[PDB]
Amino acid sequence: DRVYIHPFHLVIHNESTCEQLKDPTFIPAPIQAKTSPVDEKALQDQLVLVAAKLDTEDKLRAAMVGMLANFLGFRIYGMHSELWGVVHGATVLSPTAVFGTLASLYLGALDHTADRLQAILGVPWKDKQCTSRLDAHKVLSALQAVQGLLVAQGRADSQAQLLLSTVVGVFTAPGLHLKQPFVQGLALYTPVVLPRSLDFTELDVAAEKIDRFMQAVTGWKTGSSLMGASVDSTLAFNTYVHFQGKMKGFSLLAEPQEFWVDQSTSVSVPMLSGMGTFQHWSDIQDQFSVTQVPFTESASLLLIQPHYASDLDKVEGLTFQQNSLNWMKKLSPRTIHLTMPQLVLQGSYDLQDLLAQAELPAILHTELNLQKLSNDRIRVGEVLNSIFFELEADEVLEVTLNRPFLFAVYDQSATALHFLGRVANPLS
Repeated sequence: DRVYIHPFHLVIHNESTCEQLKDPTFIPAPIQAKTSPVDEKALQDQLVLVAAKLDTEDKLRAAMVGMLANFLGFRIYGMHSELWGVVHGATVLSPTAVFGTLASLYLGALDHTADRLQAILGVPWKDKQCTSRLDAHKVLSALQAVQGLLVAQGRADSQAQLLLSTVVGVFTAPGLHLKQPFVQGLALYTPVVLPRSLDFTELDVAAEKIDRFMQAVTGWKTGSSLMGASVDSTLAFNTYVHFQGKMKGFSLLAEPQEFWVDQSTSVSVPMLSGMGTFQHWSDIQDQFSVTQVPFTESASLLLIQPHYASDLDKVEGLTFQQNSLNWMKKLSPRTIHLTMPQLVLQGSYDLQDLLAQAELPAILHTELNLQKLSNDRIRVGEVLNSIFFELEADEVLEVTLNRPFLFAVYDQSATALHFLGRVANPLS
């Protein structure tokens, strides 16, 4: 039947798919076993290929999971007193990644675990039929679509250069047998999946093995020491995402400028500077200014500066809600000279912490049923999201971000927030 309880009909199973009625397993090679580094340029070529053969229906599904990811992102802010206390390193977040990580857990979940994970993703069910449940395959492929759509815009635009890499590291205990169809499912989300076996009895060394392995294979830094891992841990599900967006007609100024973290304190920071006609709007009631700088026609960097420095947290509350996507319309063109810090940010967080008030720890530790992932004993050490975020260089209103500000990168193709962030200090 047609769906009414939610407007997300394209992400659930259908009649043919549902009620279809002895699963190959394997031990991933040891982490030390030498692997080829990821060819990012070859990965970017794969993602454009995904996007360039998306039918109309597939395009709508991409926009749908974009919306769901966004909503979860806003839920995650609404449930935290100090959200950024959880995030190690730079204060950046990825709704798309977080949604993909939960969707990957759901992929290998059953019974009450699956129900609770589907609940957090934010798509309910009106009965315990098969057709009311989430189609992980459609969700995971749809998330690769929004990645594809973003990077394809970058190619089509002669000026712009967008780059988005997502790699998943599934690290298991020695002897833990992974199910083949689970790995087959992750491959829908991203082409770079790295299942490797790893001894967790020495967490101090295990962390170094991962950091070295991930740094060798990617070339990015992480520094995630499995802070909340135990000796009984037999699984670490880590998502590493890299973003690099070229700023149209911006130059890196040779001389630095002062960035005011406090009323009293400043810090010397390298700054980007650029002229152009950008979308701008002042909210006089709530007291903040939004400035949009396009990467492409449909993908942009939103820059929210509060009118007063003390209202940052207050204005952040107005940024991270459903309303924020309404004021995309209230923008209008302005000739602007923007000056903002060169952002080269690395941050990481555990979802277990992010979604503590949605009782994700309870789901992943009490009465766990991840039998679609593995029949062995699964005890989750960390569910990590590592983010590496770069902004590189190539009458009139002077916009200057020499004090704390919020940012987001948004793609209208799939109506998706790839990154929400906050810059209290542009270095560390």
